[PDB]
Amino acid sequence: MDERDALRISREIAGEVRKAIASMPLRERVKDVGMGKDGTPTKAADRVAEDAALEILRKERVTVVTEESGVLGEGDVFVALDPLDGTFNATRGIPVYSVSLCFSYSDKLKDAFFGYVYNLATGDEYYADSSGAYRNGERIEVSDAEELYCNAIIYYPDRKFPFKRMRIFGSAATELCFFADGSFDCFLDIRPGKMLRIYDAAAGVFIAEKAGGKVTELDGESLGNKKFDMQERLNIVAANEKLHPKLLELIK
Amino acid sequence: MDERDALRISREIAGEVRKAIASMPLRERVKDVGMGKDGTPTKAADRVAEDAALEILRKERVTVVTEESGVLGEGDVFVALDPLDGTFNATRGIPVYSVSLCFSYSDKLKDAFFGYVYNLATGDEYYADSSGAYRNGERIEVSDAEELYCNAIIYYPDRKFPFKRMRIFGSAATELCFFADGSFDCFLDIRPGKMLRIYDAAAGVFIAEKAGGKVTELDGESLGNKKFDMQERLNIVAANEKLHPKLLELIK
Ligand SMILES: O=P(O)(OC[C@H](O)CO)OC[C@@H](O)CO
Ligand SMILES: O=P(O)(OC[C@H](O)CO)OC[C@@H](O)CO
Ligand SMILES: O=P(O)(OC[C@H](O)CO)OC[C@@H](O)CO
Ligand SMILES: O=P(O)(OC[C@H](O)CO)OC[C@@H](O)CO
Ligand SMILES: [Mg+2]
Ligand SMILES: [Mg+2]
Ligand SMILES: [Mg+2]
Ligand SMILES: [Mg+2]
Ligand SMILES: [Mg+2]
Ligand SMILES: [Mg+2]
Repeated sequence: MDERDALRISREIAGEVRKAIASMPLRERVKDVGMGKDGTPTKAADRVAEDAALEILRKERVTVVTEESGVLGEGDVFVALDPLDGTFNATRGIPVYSVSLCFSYSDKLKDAFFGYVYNLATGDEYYADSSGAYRNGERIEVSDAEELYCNAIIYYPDRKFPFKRMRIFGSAATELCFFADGSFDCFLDIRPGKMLRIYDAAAGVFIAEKAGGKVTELDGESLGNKKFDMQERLNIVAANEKLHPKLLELIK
Repeated sequence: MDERDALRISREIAGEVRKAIASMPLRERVKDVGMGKDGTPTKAADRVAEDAALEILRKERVTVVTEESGVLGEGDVFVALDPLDGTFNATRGIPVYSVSLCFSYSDKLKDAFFGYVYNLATGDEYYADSSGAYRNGERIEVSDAEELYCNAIIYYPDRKFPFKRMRIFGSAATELCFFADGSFDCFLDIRPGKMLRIYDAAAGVFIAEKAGGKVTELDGESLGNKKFDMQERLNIVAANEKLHPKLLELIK
């Protein structure tokens, strides 16, 4: 498979998922319908999203690792799929939620070759391949902020910080893209419990890196060895080259 | 002037402001074009919104209290106007920003008779009059959550809190309505510097009160005496009757 295919497949999937979610009233969306292989509940919105996505994906030589249904398939290409990220927002009609896809030649993020995050409420399309990072077809790049006094997306603040702004939107996949296009200066998930899962962050990280960002684990450790499995968890410190180590110092 | 008038005026304003912002490219929206009477910079997006609003508003026998142009007019009905709340989200194409109007028979919040908050990105219309609180025409009400382990919007968290989720969206006017329709369980702005301004919160508070919420200042004291002037500042603690005092203890 190549990044050209990944784009088509992803775009095809975005269409069906967007269509499914939009046609579903909020009353329905918010209903708990099952237990997810990930160990959290599967809302109805999660379900109709995943089933739409899977039906397109199965047809490929991939191993899908997805939030509600767990690990599916045998293919040598691994696909980290959050069928619906920001599920909570979508149940309340809050317009920040996305489908997220990260394609990789192995079960490790270091071998990622395509990232896709598509805002299902606005139609904003983020992706990245070897040619760079895009938002609705246009090249993007992170910001050049040098001072800690910046615009931060941070899960979760637990003390007094020096940021200009803090925001928490509820879709890590989308929020990493907000950082990738430079809307925010950094993205931090520093929650002690290590909460982010591979399908939440993979596409977002890849897109953010191609956009020029430095994206690491909690102590600067590279993320290259993170696995496309259900047990994997992540902290993330993401910011441009200059700003990044200043942040690593700050949360120490 | 009556609550039916304010509805019409508000809708007329919403339309013209929605139009002005939509036709403005992000590159233009984000330019600083002046200093607001509020003491924070007026973005181009703020300016085009306010000019659109004032155009309609100053045809009325009102005193307008607005973010960029300050106190205008001389009528006996006071109008707290945030021509554009969530201005930062608007300059990044992040879909959580609104126009906010509160109409009052005196210069005090206790004499409010109409509240209006229109999400300029989604077209979701929140308002409230004597007949209750509405979202796109449908009645709304707050959540019956009883435990501190709930869904919170909190500016800004600075310690370990017991909430289920925390979110910060960047539009206090809109987020007050998220609480009012029960999307979230509580809204807290407990920033020690007292950052919120009259036009940021007035409409939101009214709508939330008309929807069953208890909405107070930091210590539980009534907000009824808060003034429609530029000098006024607020902390907010909003939750349903049960949850509310539990929150009051928590933040001491
Ligand atoms: O069921 P909800 O939508 O909460 C969603 C999360 O449990 C989903 O993982 O409603 C609010 C409370 O969390 C429920 O008691
Ligand atoms: O536990 P959270 O505070 O909130 C969870 C809800 O957003 C579930 O949809 O953070 C986790 C998010 O799911 C990460 O994208
Ligand atoms: O859009 P900004 O200019 O972004 C901050 C940095 O890029 C400036 O150095 O900040 C917004 C205004 O300060 C709000 O009043
Ligand atoms: O973190 P902030 O300083 O706080 C904003 C509050 O006044 C709520 O509307 O964000 C500032 C931006 O100017 C916003 O558009
Ligand atoms: Mg998800
Ligand atoms: Mg997720
Ligand atoms: Mg989920
Ligand atoms: Mg404003
Ligand atoms: Mg404001
Ligand atoms: Mg402003």
